[PDB]
Amino acid sequence: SKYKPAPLATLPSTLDPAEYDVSPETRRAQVERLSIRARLKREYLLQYNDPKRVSHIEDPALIRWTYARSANIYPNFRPTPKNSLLGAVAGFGPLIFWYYVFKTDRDRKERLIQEGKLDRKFNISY
Amino acid sequence: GKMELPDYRQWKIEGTPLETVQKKLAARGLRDPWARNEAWRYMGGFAGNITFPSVILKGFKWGFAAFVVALGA
Amino acid sequence: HIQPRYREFPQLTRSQVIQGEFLSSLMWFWILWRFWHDSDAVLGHFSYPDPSQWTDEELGIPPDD
Amino acid sequence: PNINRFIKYLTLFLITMLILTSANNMFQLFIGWEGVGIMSFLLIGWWYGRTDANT
Amino acid sequence: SGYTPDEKLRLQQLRELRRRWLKDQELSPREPVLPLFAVSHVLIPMWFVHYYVKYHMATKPYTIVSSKPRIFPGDTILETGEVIPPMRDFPDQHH
Amino acid sequence: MLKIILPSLMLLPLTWLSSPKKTWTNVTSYSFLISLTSLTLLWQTDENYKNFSNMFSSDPLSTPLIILTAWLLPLMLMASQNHLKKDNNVLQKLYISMLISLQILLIMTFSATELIMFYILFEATLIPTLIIITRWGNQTERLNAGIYFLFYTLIGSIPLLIALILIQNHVGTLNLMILSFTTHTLDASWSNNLLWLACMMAFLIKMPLYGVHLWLPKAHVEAPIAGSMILAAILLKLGSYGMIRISIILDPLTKYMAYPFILLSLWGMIMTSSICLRQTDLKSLIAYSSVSHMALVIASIMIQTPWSFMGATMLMIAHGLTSSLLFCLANSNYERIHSRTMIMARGLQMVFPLMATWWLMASLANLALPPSINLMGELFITMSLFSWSNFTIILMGINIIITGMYSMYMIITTQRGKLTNHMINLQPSHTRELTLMALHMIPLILLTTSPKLITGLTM
Amino acid sequence: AFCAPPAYLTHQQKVLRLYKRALRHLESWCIHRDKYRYFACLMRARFEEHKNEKDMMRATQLLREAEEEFWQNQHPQPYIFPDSPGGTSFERYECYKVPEWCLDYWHPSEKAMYPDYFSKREQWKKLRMESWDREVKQLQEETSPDGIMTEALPPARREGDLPPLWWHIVTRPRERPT
Amino acid sequence: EPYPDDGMGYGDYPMLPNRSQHERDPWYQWDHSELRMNWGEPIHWDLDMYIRNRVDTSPTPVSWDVMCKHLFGFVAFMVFMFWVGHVFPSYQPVGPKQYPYNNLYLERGGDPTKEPEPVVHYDI
Amino acid sequence: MGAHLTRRYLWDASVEPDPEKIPSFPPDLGFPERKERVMVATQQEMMDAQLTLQQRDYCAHYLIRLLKCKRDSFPNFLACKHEQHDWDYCEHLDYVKRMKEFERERRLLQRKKRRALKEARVA
Amino acid sequence: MLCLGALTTLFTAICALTQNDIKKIIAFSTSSQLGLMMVTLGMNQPHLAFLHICTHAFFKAMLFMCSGSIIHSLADEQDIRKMGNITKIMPFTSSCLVIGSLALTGMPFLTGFYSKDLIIEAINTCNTNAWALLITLIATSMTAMYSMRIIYFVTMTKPRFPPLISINENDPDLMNPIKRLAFGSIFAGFVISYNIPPTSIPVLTMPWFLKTTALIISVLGFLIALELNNLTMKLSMNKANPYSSFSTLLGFFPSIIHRITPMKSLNLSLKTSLTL
Amino acid sequence: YSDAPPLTLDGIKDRVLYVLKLYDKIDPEKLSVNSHFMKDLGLDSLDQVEIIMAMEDEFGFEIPDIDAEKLMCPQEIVDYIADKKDVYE
Ligand SMILES: CCCCCCCCCCCCCCCCCC(=O)OC[C@H](COP(=O)(O)OCCN)OC(=O)CCCCCCCCCCCCCCCCC
Repeated sequence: SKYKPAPLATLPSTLDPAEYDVSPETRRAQVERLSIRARLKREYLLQYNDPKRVSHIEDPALIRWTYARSANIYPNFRPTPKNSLLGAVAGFGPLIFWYYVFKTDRDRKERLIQEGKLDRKFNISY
Repeated sequence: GKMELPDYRQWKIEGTPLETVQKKLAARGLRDPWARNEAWRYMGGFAGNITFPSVILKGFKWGFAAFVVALGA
Repeated sequence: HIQPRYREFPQLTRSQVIQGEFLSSLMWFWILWRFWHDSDAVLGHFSYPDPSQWTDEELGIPPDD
Repeated sequence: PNINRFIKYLTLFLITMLILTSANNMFQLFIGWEGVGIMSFLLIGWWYGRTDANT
Repeated sequence: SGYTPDEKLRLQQLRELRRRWLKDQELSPREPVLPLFAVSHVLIPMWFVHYYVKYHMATKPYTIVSSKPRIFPGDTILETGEVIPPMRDFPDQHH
Repeated sequence: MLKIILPSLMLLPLTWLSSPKKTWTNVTSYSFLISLTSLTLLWQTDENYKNFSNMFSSDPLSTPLIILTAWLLPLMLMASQNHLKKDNNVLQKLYISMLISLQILLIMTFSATELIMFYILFEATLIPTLIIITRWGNQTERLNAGIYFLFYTLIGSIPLLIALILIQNHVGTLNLMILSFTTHTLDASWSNNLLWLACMMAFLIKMPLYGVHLWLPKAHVEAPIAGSMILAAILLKLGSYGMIRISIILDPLTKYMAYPFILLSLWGMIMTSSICLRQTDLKSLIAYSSVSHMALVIASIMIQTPWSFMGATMLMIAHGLTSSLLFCLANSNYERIHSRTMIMARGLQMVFPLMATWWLMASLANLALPPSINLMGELFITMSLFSWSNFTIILMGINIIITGMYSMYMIITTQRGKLTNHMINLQPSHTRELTLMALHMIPLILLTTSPKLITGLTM
Repeated sequence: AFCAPPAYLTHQQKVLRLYKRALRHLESWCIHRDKYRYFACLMRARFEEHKNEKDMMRATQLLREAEEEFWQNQHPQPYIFPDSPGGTSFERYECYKVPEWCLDYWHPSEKAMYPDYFSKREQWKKLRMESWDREVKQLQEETSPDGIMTEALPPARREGDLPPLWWHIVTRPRERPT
Repeated sequence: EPYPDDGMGYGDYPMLPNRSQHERDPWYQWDHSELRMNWGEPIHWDLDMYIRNRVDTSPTPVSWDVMCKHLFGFVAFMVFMFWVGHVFPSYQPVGPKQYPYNNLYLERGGDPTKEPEPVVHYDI
Repeated sequence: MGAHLTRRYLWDASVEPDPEKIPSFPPDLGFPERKERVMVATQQEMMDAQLTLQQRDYCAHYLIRLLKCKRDSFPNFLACKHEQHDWDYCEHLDYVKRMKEFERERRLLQRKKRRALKEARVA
Repeated sequence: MLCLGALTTLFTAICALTQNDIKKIIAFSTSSQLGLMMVTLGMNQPHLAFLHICTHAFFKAMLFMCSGSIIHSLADEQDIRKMGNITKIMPFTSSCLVIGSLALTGMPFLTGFYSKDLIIEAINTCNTNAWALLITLIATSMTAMYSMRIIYFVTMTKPRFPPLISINENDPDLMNPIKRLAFGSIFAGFVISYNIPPTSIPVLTMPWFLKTTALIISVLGFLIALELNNLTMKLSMNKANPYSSFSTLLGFFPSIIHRITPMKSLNLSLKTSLTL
Repeated sequence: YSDAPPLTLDGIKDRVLYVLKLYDKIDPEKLSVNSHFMKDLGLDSLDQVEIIMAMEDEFGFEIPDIDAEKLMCPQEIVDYIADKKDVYE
């Protein structure tokens, strides 16, 4: 049986072809990316380990995230299909589903009460 | 109190189940290097094999001895 | 003060062994005492009837025809 | 370091559990049903630091 | 591999400092400078409860209700004086 | 009821005339006692509502609130002594007075016999609130938030103005007492079907319904803590109080003109509850929690069964106290953290042991733990909703499961887990912060002992 | 946890880190000891052979078929130690590892007791501020010509200077606070 | 690699691999320890869902399909077998239990006034 | 579990009884004036001994005895032993009945199959 | 509930067979016993179900605290894999553990026996799902198996715990309570069964194989498991069956229903209900 | 009590020394702290993996991969174990 990554249960590091690569270009990135991280690491590590500091280390990478997620959304909205069809099935779809779920029940109930079948026994409350 | 430690030499593979594993490994030609470390498991105190009836029947000897006496009185 | 032991069988206190044999032995005294006084673990004390030995008179099986 | 708080929650659990046991009207049964649930949440994750306990 | 000769000194030195920090963490003598009862909580709570159960609950209606007592054949009823009739004789003695 | 009001007005002279250093204690100490005079209204030893005088009345529905409105002014003034302690001594005395006018106006609105007195005072409360949100709002977007809070309420408000003047001509007086003892039965025309919407819509807007609730998340986000407490505890409930007194008339139409809102609210309850599940801003999550737990209320003030109504009255008073408690503790984290982000600040119990107990009790009030008025409330709305249609439990059943999840997530990712490495070191808790909380929960514990007082008009 | 992660992994460290996962995932299958110690010296054999393959291509073809043999012959519940990530005690005691910058907001009453403790703490805080300058300068004067940059930080290289960015590797909350 | 331009708001936010913080090396000294995220590294859009206390995407020794099929197979076989059961139940060779009076008509709360059709049970 | 099931489920069920309808045939069939069951206890005796409805069997009478000797003899819960045997017996002697009735219904059903074929004389 | 109680009984028991965490195995046993408790409620036998609740409490409490003793005495090792020969190193807990283990396996004349076999034979005598009846009985044999798994791995085996040994259970606070519950585990079934009010009108009349089925299945359950434990010691690779991992990762209900639901319930809020 | 006595470095030092003295390849009469594994005692790239693993099982914790690709000297093991366990002696 070959492991079969799904969007979940993804392909492990081992068993991943890319891991098994030494093409000098790949190694180039893999050593370029540490630099970005090392750089960022040595920009967190001598500002958090700084005596004489009271101000809040900001972690601007988190501020770029929240802005992207609650204040950079509507400035990047373009009404397409797959967006308005799907933007109406979500707002009115169930809202119309339950109406014919509650109307039919409430109507069944009312009819039965009107015709005299619903027992409504020992129900002295509502 | 600067706890001492038993002499490393004390441990030996013969006389324990590691020895039989050692001999078949030797048949293949492998030397089983860390077997000596795993010796105190079987070396002493914990050397005796424990049988399943022994645990289930622990204390049965006196238990029945107690029963007989009570039954008598 | 129990002393940590390295690669040796931990020394055991008088009490540890006696209490352990005590609880187990009472378990066995109780199992033996009840088995003798009340052995209804097997057979209960009421025997299953053989449903296939009931004279046809017993059940009202009319004489065929 | 916090033995006393741990014992405290264990008895609160017992109080909710017994209330759940001896409850005539079910509203009290509900107080017990939800009540052991919340203190279990507080006591399963005793060591809050560990995310595994929180999960 | 093996530690880099310049990392076996940043671990050489920083371990040396950690050892001093942990020594400093050690508390000096004096460091902490601070500047039958059974009946008590079984009997005292009890009196109160009883006071409550025999003079509020008992007094109020339908607050402590109990399944009827069990009455078997041939056992007397204290309050009324009646003696429960003995039951019809059990004919079989088969064990 | 002019002791709950005149002595209140006099607070304004005291905030101004008093010394800059002593202004805070004179105002907070005196309104605590103003709340004590408010407690006298609770003495109803008979069913008859207490008509103090022609314009001012207090019935079971208003009384539980007037006391809450008077109670929060002390608390609001205690939660805003920190921020607003960096001001020029005339900006403070303005903020203190603004807070004072809100309950003067809100006390009267909740204690008003004439429905248009409600409208004038109802829509006036926006002036004090908009100033509190816009003038002292920390974020760049409060100008926007203020606009949203003014227009959504205002566009709803002018239809109600036309409707109430309309009924006065149709019946001849907007006096809630008479309107009740007089025959006003709408006739299910197409027009009446509009009247009903005109009267309810303005109330439905400030009581965030799923369709028009975007104003509340935006408003509480940038609003200062005192404004967010007022909006959640008293301001939103103004909409509920209005729906209870206005549907005395428009009696026949709501039987069939409510379905639209009821379904909007119950589906809304689920979606608003769910988006709380992944919202990074804590004040954002409490606000949507407020929308969902208020969506239950518009679904009980519309089913209109005795139990709904007092389920509503129980929940509104209870959720009011709980929400503030949550908004108040959110602020305490915001002031030391300096960010609203939920992900930062993890592990606080390790460093703020008690605030975490307050956080835990606030969350248990937020979700329905049973010996709490919060649960009694939902249990009752749930019952009636079930009576309306047994299927309702499914939707009011997805909300309970979601409500448990977000309430505990606020505790799990804010007050547990490993401590944040080194945010600006978090100074210990002030005694004011803790009392401001204690003052919220000690009343929640006391009210839960005797729920009868906040049960509503129905029971 | 201490040393910094290398950018790319070599062939060796990938092979030699399977010898660990493998042997350690063979001691979940071989619950006993003599069976294990046996079935494992047989494992080394597998790695022992194909040790001197010089044909890289081949070597990376034995490795890629080893880690698939392993993935399908692994134990679902491996024996992972009690205190290691994924363990049973991982981060258990972290509820007691307060971060030490919190003893700075203690009331003068609290710090009144525990007196010598704060006398030594104030010494160490003098050490920290007394070198931040020589440290950061070191960190910078020794910034190797711009290029590859790894997270490794330099040692001291001069007497009196405190090996840098050290305030949080030393002064770390103790592991078991208990 | 910008998130696809379909106008749903993502904007320029990077489309980082959808892998949960669960499989981020658990030993490395992550600046933010619990998010297993360093300071500065682009945060994932859904890091509110991939957090450790939530969903995981961590490779599993058994392939996912194999899992879904096996689990549900078990469920189905069981449910089915339970059905085979209801069809063919297990019941001892015993006739029906016999209660006195009229199957306790009155005591099962039956109406005292209306006597029931006598249900009699005979010996043997 | 048992063979009886195999008869009904495997093979053919024609002659195997259906548990839902055990007295499927005429009650009197096979017996001239069969005597009905008899109950020693009294509809009241039981009601005064608060016997659970289910426990109101034809052995209710030996039960009441047990319960008597269990309230009396209170501190001693190990001494009402003869009373329990009796109750149990009564019940074993009832289970057997319920087994005799089942076997009788089995056999009678068979009679039908035999007779049908016999009575199904070719011509 | 007879049906679902039955499915949980075996489902949980089968999962317990391969679990290598001592606390986890006991917990699965907690669920399996309650599955039996659910079954009796499903067969409308309420009084006996309550009787098992009381007897279940005494022995399960013992086994957990027994493992509490082993885990604390060892360097917090919670895995049966590294824990061995506790019988000689710590007889007091081992004695308590086997007393509890036999009670869990319904040893005759112990607290489990008075209530548990009443439930077993109740099943063997009522009209019930055939699938439920068969699974509940093999569930009983598995209870013996995993019970066997714990004592063989935890107690009767060469020690495999870390080399320094520091074991102390002398503390009164350990023994006393363990001692007190052990007395309850030995005598409680005797006391509770005789004292309770006569209820349920049990059926003591059975063919002998059904009367003794609980006893025999429990006996061979251990017998078969002991064969299994014994098998491992050999120098031959068995590993485990394909359905064994299915068993070890809890039937895969955790791997699949915990990653899909929390993922497709949160994705819809952020992506669809919140932002869209 | 139940918790064992805290490790003292001079003990941990002896414990790591000891186990090696039980590995057959490593001479028992030369193993000397500061005697690097691959340069002095002659062990191979694959032995180290095991030597570490023994230590991980003598002291009951896992020496992470990256931090254990360097437990060369037979001493680094003695301070790394101690540093990871907070032994200030
Ligand atoms: C999540 C938990 C879900 C739990 C579901 C529990 C369902 C219990 C059974 C409900 C459905 C059967 C009810 C039977 C009542 C008696 C028979 C009856 O007459 O139904 C009442 C009434 C009419 O129903 P029916 O007979 O089907 O007539 C339809 C005519 N077109 O009924 C009606 O008013 C019409 C509609 C009946 C069926 C409604 C189905 C509701 C589905 C709810 C989905 C919940 C999840 C939604 C998504 C959540 C996540 C986003």
